[PDB]
Amino acid sequence: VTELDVRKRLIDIPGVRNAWLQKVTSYEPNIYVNFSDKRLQYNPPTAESKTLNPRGLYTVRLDLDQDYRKNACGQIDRSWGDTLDEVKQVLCDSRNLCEDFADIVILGEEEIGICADIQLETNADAEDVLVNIYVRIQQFLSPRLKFYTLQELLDKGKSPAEIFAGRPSVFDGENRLYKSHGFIDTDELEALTLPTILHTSDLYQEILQVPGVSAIKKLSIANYINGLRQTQGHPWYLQLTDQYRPVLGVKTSKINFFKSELPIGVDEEEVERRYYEQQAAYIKTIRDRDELDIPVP
Amino acid sequence: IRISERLRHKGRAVAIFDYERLVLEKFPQIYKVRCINHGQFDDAQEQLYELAPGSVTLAVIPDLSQRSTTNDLEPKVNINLLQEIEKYLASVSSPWAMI
Amino acid sequence: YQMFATRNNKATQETEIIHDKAQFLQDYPTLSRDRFRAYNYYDCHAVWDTDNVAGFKKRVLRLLGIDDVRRRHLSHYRVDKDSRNLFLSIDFSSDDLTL
Amino acid sequence: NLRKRNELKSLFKNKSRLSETYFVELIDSTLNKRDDRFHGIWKPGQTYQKGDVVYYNHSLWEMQSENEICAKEEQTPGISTDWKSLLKELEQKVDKLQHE
Amino acid sequence: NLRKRNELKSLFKNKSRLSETYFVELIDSTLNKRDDRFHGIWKPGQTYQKGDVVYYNHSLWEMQSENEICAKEEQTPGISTDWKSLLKELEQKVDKLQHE
Amino acid sequence: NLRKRNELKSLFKNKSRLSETYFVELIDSTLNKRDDRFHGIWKPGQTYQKGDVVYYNHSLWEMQSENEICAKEEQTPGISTDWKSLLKELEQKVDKLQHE
Amino acid sequence: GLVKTNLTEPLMRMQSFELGCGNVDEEFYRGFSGVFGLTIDAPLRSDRTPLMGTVKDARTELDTVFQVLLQTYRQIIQQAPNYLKASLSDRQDHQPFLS
Amino acid sequence: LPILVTPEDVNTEPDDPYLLARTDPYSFWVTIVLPYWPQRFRDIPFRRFVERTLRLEAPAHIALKIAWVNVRQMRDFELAYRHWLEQLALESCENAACDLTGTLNRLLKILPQLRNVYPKATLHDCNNPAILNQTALGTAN
Repeated sequence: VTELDVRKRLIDIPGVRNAWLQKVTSYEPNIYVNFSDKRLQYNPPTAESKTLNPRGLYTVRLDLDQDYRKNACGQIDRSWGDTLDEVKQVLCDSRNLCEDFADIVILGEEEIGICADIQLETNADAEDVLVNIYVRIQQFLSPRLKFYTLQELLDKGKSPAEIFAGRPSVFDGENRLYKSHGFIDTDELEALTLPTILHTSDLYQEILQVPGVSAIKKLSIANYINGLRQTQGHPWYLQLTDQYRPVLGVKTSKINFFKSELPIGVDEEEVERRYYEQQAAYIKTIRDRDELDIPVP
Repeated sequence: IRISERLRHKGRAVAIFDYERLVLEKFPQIYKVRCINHGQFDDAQEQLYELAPGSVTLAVIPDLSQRSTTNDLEPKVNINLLQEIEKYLASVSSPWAMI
Repeated sequence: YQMFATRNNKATQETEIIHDKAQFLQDYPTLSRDRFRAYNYYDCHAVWDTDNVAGFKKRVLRLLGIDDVRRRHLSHYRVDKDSRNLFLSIDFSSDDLTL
Repeated sequence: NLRKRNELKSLFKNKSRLSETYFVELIDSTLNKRDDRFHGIWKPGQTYQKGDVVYYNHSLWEMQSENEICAKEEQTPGISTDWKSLLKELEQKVDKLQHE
Repeated sequence: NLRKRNELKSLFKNKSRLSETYFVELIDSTLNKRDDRFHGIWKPGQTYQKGDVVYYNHSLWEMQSENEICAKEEQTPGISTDWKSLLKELEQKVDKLQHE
Repeated sequence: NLRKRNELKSLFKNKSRLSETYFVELIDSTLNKRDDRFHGIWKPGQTYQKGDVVYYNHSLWEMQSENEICAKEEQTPGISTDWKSLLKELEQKVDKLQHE
Repeated sequence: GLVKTNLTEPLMRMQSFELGCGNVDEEFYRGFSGVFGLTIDAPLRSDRTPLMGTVKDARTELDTVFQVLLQTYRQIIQQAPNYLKASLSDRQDHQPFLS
Repeated sequence: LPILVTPEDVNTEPDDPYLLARTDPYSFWVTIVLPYWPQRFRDIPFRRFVERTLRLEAPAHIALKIAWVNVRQMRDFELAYRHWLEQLALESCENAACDLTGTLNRLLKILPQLRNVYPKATLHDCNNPAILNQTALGTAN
C-alpha cells in the first residue's frame, strides 16, 4: 500500500539489488485547456499555458547486479531482458485502484576519483593502509541490505505484527505463490537513499580512522562517467547526476604517501588485487516454510 | 479490541473504517472522530470543498471528562496535536493521498 | 432483508443464515487482504468470462447477496431484421373457413 | 515496419534536438537480427540460438539444437547435424525420382 | 549498401559533433524492413502490405492480397489464402510424382 | 545478435548521457546489408558485388559475376546470366520429370 | 549459504578450462555439486584462451577466478572463531573421554 | 473526455478544488454501470440504499459515478468495452494489438451518453402518481 511496501517486494526479485519510486510530475504528450472552445487539446491556445498534468503515476528506478556470465563461444557478456520482463509481470499484478506505472528506468553509475596527500606514522606500511582506505570508502558509498530469518528477527524483540506489516502472502494452502529470500529490516531500508551532494568531510573522518594514518594534508574528489572526467573537482562538495549511483573509482584515484618529509613507493597493481580479494561476501538464497511461517503447536 | 481491529485493517489506511480506528487506538485523548471522503479544507478561507478527488479530511473532539477548560460546550484541540496526527497517518497510507 | 413475502419456514431461514455465515467465515481473509487491489490487464488469457476483477467488486457483491462475480454479459436482448413476408393459406371463401 | 527511409530522415535535421522517441522509432523500424531470427550469411566465430535462420550455399538453414552453439571452422551447414533445410531434402528426393 | 560496420563506426567517436550526413549514411546503409519488403519471422498482431515477405516454418511466403491485413492469431501462413509460397507447391507436386 | 529491442531501448533516454559504446552496440546488433550480403528486393539503379543475395519473383538469387555490376532496367534476374537460383533449376527438372 | 551464492560460475569456467586441455575429472565436480546441491551443466571447450592469447588475457582470467575463490575462503575463516564456546556450552551429552 | 468549463474560469486559480475537479477528469474517478430492469432494481428506495453501500466501501480519496441504464445503452456499452479490453491486453502481452486507438475512440463517445431511467410523470388527484425528485417529463407531442 505504501512506498516501502513496494521497495521490499521489488528487492526480492532475483537480479535486483535496490529500487526506488518517484512520482510523475510532467506528463508527455502535453495537454492544454481551451476555455474559449471548452475543450482539451494538444496545442497551446495562448502560447502561455499550463499542461494539466494528471495524477496517479509512478516512475520505477532499478539497480541491477552485473552477472557477466560466460558465453558458449568463450566470451563474457551480460543480459537483463528477463529481469525487466519479470519486474513488469510482478508490478502489473500488484497495482492498486486508480494507479498505473508510467515507465521503468535502469540506473547507471558514476566513479568518484580521489586525490589526496596523507601523512603516515613511522610504524606503517602504505600498501595495506591504501587497501584499507579503498575498502572503507567502497563500503561507505554502496551499502547492501541483509536478509533475515523470522526467528533471528524475533530474537531482536520485534512483534510479528511489525514484521508481516506489508508482505503479500507467500503460501495458499500447500501451494507456494512466490519464492522468497527472507525478511528485510524496515529501519535499515529507510536509511538507504540516493544522495545528491557528496561532502568531503564524510571521507576525511573515515580516512582518519585507519591505523597508521597521522594527518591528512590534502583531499579532493572528482566525478567520472564513461571513463572521462566530467569536471575539474572541488575541495568541499560535489554534485551528482540524477540518473547515476556513486561508486569508488579505484582506477582513477591517486593517493601519495609521505613519512617525515620523505616519499614512499607503493605497488598499485598489487594494491588493486588485494582490494579485490578482501571484499566481503553475502548470503542471498531461497528459504522454506520453517523459516518463513509459524505453525500451530 | 485492539487485536480484532488490527486483524481487519492490517495496519494500513485505505477506507473510512481504517482511518477512524487507527486514530482512536493511538491517541487516547480523542473522544470521537469522523472521516470525510474526497473532501478538502482551505485554511485561508475556512471553507470545506465537498468534491476534491485525492484528499481526505478528519474532524476530532477532545475528551474533557476529567479536566476543565474555558468553553466546555464548543471545545477545541491544540494545534500541536493536529499536526502530530497528520504525520502518523501520512506514513501508513498511499503516497497520492493528501490528508 | 426480505423484499418480498417469504414462504420459507423459519427453520429454513435459520439454516440458510448458518450456511451463509460459514461460507463468509471461510472466505474472509482473502476478501480482506486484497480489498484495495485492482484487476490485472497484463493477463492476455483472462479478459472475459473470468474472475480477473477487483477486490472491491467481490466484497460489495458478497455484502449485497449476489453470488456470481465475473466479467459476463448482462444484456441478452437483441433486435433482428426479418425479410420473410410470404405466407400460404387455403380457403373456402364461404365465411372465410381458412387454414 | 512503421516508417520509411524518407520518414526517418525527417527527424534528423540541421537544427533538430534529440529525443528518445526518435530512437524508439529508429529501433522499431529497422531489422533486429536477434529478435526476428535472421542473420544473413554464415560466419565462423558466431554463436547461434534455437530457431536462427542462415543462408549458406544456395539454401536457407534453420538451427535445430536447443542449446547455444558455436560456429566451428569445420562444422558447416550440411556437414553437421545441427542445421536443416528443405531445398536439400526435396532436391535429393527429386534426384531419386529422376534416376528411377 | 554503401558502407560497412567499420566505416560507420568511424563517424561516432568520443569528441566529435553530430551532423545530419552521418544519420543519412546510417539510415541508407542498414536494412529498412518497410521499404525493402522483408520482415523476418511471422508474428501475430502486425499489419502487412501487398508484397511483404515473411519466413514461416521452413518456407518464405509473399502476401497476395492488395489491401492491408491484420495478422490474426488463428490465421497462419498456409492456413489462409492471403499468403503464397513455391516450396510448398513444388513439394506437393514432387510428392505426387513420387507416389505415382 | 547481441541485443534485443528491449535492451537497446534501455540506453536511449532523455535523462541519459550517451557515448561511443551505445552506437557500437547499435551497429553490431542490427543487420548490415553490405557486410552480411542480403539486400531484400531487387531494384534497378543499384550496384552489386559478388555474393549478394536478392529476392525477385518467388525466388532468391545469388550473383555470380566477380566484378561489380550496375542493375540495369531491362536486365532482370532470370533474363541475364549474372544471377542464379536453385528453385528454378529444380523447378524445370521436376517439370521435365512430370512431362515424361 | 556462501557456496550457493558464489561458486557456480567459477566451477563452470574451471571445468571448461580442463576440457580444453583434453581431460576432465568428472568425479570431483559430481561430488562437489551433489554435496552442496548445485547445478553444473555439460561444458563447452575454451580452447580459445588462455594458451592462445596475449599473455595479459592469460593473466586476467586466472586472477579473476582466484579472487572469488579466495574471497569466500577468507569469509569462512574469519567468521569461524565466534562459535567455539557455544559449541561447548549448548550440550550436556558430550562423550566423557573428551569432556 | 469532456471538461465542462466556461470562459469566466480563465481568471481563477488552476488549483481551486472546484475548478480542478472539472478540468481533470482522469484522476481518482471511477464509473459504475448497472441495469435498471431487474425487479429489485426498479425500487427507488432500494436503488438508493445500494448506492450508499458502494460509497462506504470505496477508498476514501476516490469519487464514483453511478448510472442505471436501459437495454439499448447496456448493449452499446458492453460491445465497445469488451473490444477495448482485448486490445489493451495484447499491447501489454507482446505488442500484438490492432486498431487500439480506433477502439478507444469508439468508447469515449458512449460514456457521456449514459443516463438514469425514471418512470413518466402523471398527476395525482382524488394509477402511478408522480413523486418529486424521481420522475421525468414528457414531450409536447
